[PDB]
Amino acid sequence: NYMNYLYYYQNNELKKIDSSYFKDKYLGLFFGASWCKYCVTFIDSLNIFKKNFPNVEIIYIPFDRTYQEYQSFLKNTNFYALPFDNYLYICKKYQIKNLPSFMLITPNNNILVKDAAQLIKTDEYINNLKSLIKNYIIHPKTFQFNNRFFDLFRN
Repeated sequence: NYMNYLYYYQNNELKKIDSSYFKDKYLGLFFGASWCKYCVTFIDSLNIFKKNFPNVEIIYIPFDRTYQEYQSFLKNTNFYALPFDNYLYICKKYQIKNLPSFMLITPNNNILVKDAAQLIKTDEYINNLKSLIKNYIIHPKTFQFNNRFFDLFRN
């Protein structure tokens, strides 16, 4: 069993969502931490991104020291998030240097834009990205129990 639930805040309650919800969706993997000053700044770029690409689900991959930092971060954003844990193995799989990082993922787990944090910080990208998404043709992929995250995060 791997990564059965993700989490979010709604109605002043911490809530869970079955990870099967994310099947067949484009994803934006946001690696960050509440203690990382540039990660907090990056939220402003992510919010512009989301309005222009509303079908992309933003997922917070956390590197907070404490659970209470994590809860604060989840509350102040409205993002979905992995459960609070140690995710350095995800950094290792994709050879992630620093925080913040932001990867765009297609519905079959293939990477659309690996270095998307630097792209969306140029603040002049919407037109190329829209044509990129238009021109990249996707072959769907099924996963057991409609859970894509073992393939995405583990070997």
